[PDB]
Amino acid sequence: SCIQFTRHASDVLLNLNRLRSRDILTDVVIVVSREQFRAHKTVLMACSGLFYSIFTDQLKCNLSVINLDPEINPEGFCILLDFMYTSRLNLREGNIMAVMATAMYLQMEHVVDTCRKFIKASE
Amino acid sequence: SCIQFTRHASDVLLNLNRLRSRDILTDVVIVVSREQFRAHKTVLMACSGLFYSIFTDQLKCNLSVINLDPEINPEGFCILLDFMYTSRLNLREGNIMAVMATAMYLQMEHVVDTCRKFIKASE
Amino acid sequence: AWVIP
Amino acid sequence: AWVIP
Ligand SMILES: Cn1c(=O)n(C)c2cc(Nc3cc(SCc4ccccc4)ncn3)ccc21
Ligand SMILES: Cn1c(=O)n(C)c2cc(Nc3cc(SCc4ccccc4)ncn3)ccc21
Repeated sequence: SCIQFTRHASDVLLNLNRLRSRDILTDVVIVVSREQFRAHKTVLMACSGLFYSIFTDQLKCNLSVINLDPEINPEGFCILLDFMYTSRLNLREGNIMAVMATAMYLQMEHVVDTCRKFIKASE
Repeated sequence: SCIQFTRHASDVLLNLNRLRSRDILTDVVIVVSREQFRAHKTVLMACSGLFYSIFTDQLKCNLSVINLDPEINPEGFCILLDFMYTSRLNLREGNIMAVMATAMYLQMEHVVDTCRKFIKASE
Repeated sequence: AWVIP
Repeated sequence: AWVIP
């Protein structure tokens, strides 16, 4: 018998992104070569199969710093982190290969899917 | 130049609710008289002006237990916590006054608004 | 907003 | 789903 507020999920996500912008309650630093990204573990887990596996591990759930594979592109990671917090993916000709490789590593299936479709359209 | 995944915000919220159901990364217990509710501080802050004020406070942000006012109804709080994590509000004739009073206390303006409209329709 | 889901 | 926002 529930009623539903249509905009609630997007309002929550917008407020989580505002917390991230203000560095409020951020609890992990993701390191991607020379770059560092502060984030909330729960948002990362909710968006990525890799982070879900990492933060449900009984030892890794306690870490405040996670180092990604050195082959991961920081700009690709930055674009995906923004997508996690906003539903918007800044996909461009100059970044699509790095975004797709990063989404494959992070296990973000819907992003891998749109990248594959955009690449197929150019060939 | 971004593209947007329509279902992303609702998928994130669904995954945050799955973490709550499995007690994964929950970092606060909200006590409402004799009842206890485990939750994620960031989701509570994103949904409630009261929790935003509490967890942005330099002392209270560190607390693992928050006690609400003894006048707050636990069922009303439970209904609102479910709404935070799902966008669905289980509003019924038998709970509407408690839900509205709890939403006023938690500073959840859209919920207070729908409660006021449902009460006005019955008079 | 509010709707019947 | 993907759209132009
Ligand atoms: C593969 N994959 C993605 O493409 N994304 C966006 C993912 C997001 C998640 N995050 C979840 C899933 C679940 S229960 C579902 C589940 C759990 C483990 C494995 C597979 C499926 N609870 C909370 N957070 C997990 C995997 C994802
Ligand atoms: C009054 N009120 C509500 O009805 N809800 C659903 C609220 C949710 C929030 N959570 C926010 C807001 C912001 S910035 C906006 C802001 C901040 C403080 C005061 C007022 C407004 N960043 C992250 N989480 C705050 C107040 C809320």
